[PDB]
Amino acid sequence: MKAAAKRISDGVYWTGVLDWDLRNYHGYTLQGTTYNAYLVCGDEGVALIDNSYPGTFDELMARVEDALQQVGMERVDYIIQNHVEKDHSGVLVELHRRFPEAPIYCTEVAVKGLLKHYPSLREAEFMTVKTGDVLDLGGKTLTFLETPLLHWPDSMFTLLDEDGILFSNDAFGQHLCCPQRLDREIPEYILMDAARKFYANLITPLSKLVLKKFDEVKELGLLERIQMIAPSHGQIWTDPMKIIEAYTGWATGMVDERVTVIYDTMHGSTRKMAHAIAEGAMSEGVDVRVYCLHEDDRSEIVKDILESGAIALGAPTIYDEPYPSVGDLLMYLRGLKFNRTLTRKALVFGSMGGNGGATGTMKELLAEAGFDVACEEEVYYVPTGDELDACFEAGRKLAAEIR
Amino acid sequence: MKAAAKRISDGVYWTGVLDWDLRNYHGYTLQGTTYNAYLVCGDEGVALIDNSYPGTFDELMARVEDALQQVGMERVDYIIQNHVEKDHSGVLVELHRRFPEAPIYCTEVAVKGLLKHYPSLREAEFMTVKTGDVLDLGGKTLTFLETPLLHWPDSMFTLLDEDGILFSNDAFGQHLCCPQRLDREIPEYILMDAARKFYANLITPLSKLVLKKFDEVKELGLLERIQMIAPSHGQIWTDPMKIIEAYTGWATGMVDERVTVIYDTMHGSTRKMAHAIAEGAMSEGVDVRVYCLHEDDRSEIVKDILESGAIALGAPTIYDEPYPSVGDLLMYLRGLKFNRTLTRKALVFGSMGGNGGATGTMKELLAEAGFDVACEEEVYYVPTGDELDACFEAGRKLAAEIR
Ligand SMILES: Cc1cc2nc3c(=O)[nH]c(=O)nc-3n(C[C@H](O)[C@H](O)[C@H](O)COP(=O)(O)O)c2cc1C
Ligand SMILES: Cc1cc2nc3c(=O)[nH]c(=O)nc-3n(C[C@H](O)[C@H](O)[C@H](O)COP(=O)(O)O)c2cc1C
Ligand SMILES: [Cl-]
Ligand SMILES: [Cl-]
Ligand SMILES: [Cl-]
Ligand SMILES: [Fe+3]
Ligand SMILES: [Fe+3]
Ligand SMILES: [Fe+3]
Ligand SMILES: [Fe+3]
Ligand SMILES: [Fe+3]
Ligand SMILES: [Fe+3]
Repeated sequence: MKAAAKRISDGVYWTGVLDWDLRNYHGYTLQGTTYNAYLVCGDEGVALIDNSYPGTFDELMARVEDALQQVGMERVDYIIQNHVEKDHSGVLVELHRRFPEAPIYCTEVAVKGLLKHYPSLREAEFMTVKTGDVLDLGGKTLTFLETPLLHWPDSMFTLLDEDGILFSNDAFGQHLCCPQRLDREIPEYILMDAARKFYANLITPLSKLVLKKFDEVKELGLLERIQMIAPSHGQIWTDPMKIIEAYTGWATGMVDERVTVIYDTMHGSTRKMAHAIAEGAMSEGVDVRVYCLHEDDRSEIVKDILESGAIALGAPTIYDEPYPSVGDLLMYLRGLKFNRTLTRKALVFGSMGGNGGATGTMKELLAEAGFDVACEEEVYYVPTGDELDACFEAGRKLAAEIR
Repeated sequence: MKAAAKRISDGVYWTGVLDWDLRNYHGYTLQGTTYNAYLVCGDEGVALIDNSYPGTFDELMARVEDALQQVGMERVDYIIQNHVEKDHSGVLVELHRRFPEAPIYCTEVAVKGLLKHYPSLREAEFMTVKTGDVLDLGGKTLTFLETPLLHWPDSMFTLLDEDGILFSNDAFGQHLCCPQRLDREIPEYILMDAARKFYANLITPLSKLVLKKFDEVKELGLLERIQMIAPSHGQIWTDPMKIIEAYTGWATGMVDERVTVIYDTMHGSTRKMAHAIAEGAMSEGVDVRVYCLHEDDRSEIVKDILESGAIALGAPTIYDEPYPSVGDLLMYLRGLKFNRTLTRKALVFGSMGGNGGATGTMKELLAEAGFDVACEEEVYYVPTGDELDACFEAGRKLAAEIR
């Protein structure tokens, strides 16, 4: 197969897979992604860091072969698995068959997870690693750093300290599929919006552990030595402090003045309320976003929630419950635990035809999910002018609190 | 507009609207529907029972006009509103303009409902009716029967005594849009499946009240005189006992032997578990359906739950929660209160990568929604043959139970 590797540093090559076609997975929408794998070539040893999704072996191997031919070397001597997730371990079996002599370097928890995914690796050679362990490739050394982060219990960072490259698994990732391999070769808006979305959807509940990981990195004296961050998806950071600083802001609740308004409706009354609420919020000079659960994906909604000090959630009542689509977002938000960054304000609202129940339900669930539920607007059927004014004031007040 | 009314009985015409294009509304999918309005003409007066969605006046008016010509009458004398829902009252304002001298006949609760939707009607002449009130058309009497059923407070039935026709609002409706008007003119499978779907999604939580309403219809001695049921959507029942008996079955929890399996998945492990459970259930000779939340609507899923004594629900864990799509289904089920017809058995299942939590949550929420959660199959990553055998066995045991 003809597929080229990309030299990223001396004896270090990107040898990953471009997934142009993926649009939706893990609960998340995207316009394609990459599975970044890296070939590190020392004086005496060659290490491959991570691999790719099942069925992508030929492409990954073509790039590994090209890299090797570029440096004048021939085998992979070590296979490194910073995580067990199938889009980074999906061709491990094929890799093991191709390089039978290569030990697999990973954490002890990764061994379990890898063997449960791929039982035929019962026969393979593993080298479990712990924080501070080293693999010497001759003139280059890889140091391992466990990053269990509660819910990524197999994960680790690999540090190449002579190039100052951190291979960070999914941390600092973004779902982007570009011909350009580097952060600086694409528009900054695109780069940061994808990085933002990845944080909101994947790192939010881990925010405390991420901050703790940063302090440990700083304590081992590895941070003054980051020249580059090579994540498992998307662009390589040649400006690692840009993404570290953004992450620090996201983990600590640094937001601009923004209110995200989210609703569903059947007959339009909750929609009118949502517009009046957004109108009020706008009058206070804050940024406003409006999403409709009928149309909009949860992963885009939470990207904006990350950057918002306040939200408004509205749905009509359907047999004592909110419209069922809010059950999807509320469950997601209960997993994301935004209170770990900042306990954002929440206004709940909706139309109803008799006994209601949706707004108190949403209050219950928003509070459990770590929002500070500020108040409510509940309307019988179609709102009147006065009721719409009341909606405008609710949004104005909500915007005023987060200024 | 050219559009013909369909003669149904002597001096009784269907004058509704054909909505070919509707696909999704009220949380519900369909392949089109109708808004059935009915013109009833005595020797002296003419009543119009219900109307149609906003913007559909021309079609309704044209059919009304055609009907008045066929009977040789000049105007609608009485406007009957069985319910306020905009599907059925959306051209009331234009009807009031067309027939200024016509009172509006509805329940007292319906007056508030109609005023909140249509403030201009604050001028209109209202004639509130309660159970057992009569309207005489001259050789044709309409008898009114309130049908609040807790959550349809504005609703009523209108009975035409001499012909034995029950105008049953949304009760006994189906979302079908055919050129044929009567139940016996279309395939029985289609008719009953649509009726089933309509009951499952719109009536389930009202089941005990439905049975109380049936008792009252019998107690007023009106059920013996029912020759025909004319609902607000779909086909007219020339065989009214057919749908009455099916409703009684659906309300009392009458089911054939059936398990509905429902799941979502990211990497396919929960799917392997869902298929094993399906195979285990099939080994016991019971019917099985398998739905995937990524693809299938909540309204098709609950249709089959209605007909099932047991369900299985499965999903992977993401940050301590079930995959978010189950939050939508679970919240819907919470509205529907299936335990009001029958407490069905449930099996929760799922694959996880660490601490899990999805099966715990799903067990909790299903119990809230009134299912008897009898078994829990949780697997770490990809299931072994033995773990797949245990899912098969759990499927088998669930099936055995409901025999
Ligand atoms: C399927 C169905 C069930 C409903 N159930 C309830 C209910 O249990 N309680 C209630 O107060 N309103 C109920 N409603 C009435 C709606 O909440 C009401 O029409 C509301 O004004 C809709 O707001 P929207 O314009 O944003 O869709 C129900 C409506 C439908 C279609
Ligand atoms: C975004 C993400 C978050 C996850 N969080 C958890 C978690 O919190 N706890 C856990 O046990 N597994 C977690 N998992 C791992 C999956 O639950 C595990 O891979 C499982 O086997 C998926 O099953 P499936 O093949 O049906 O998709 C997570 C996976 C992803 C992609
Ligand atoms: Cl999805
Ligand atoms: Cl070789
Ligand atoms: Cl929907
Ligand atoms: Fe994956
Ligand atoms: Fe990844
Ligand atoms: Fe209720
Ligand atoms: Fe409606
Ligand atoms: Fe209706
Ligand atoms: Fe957790």
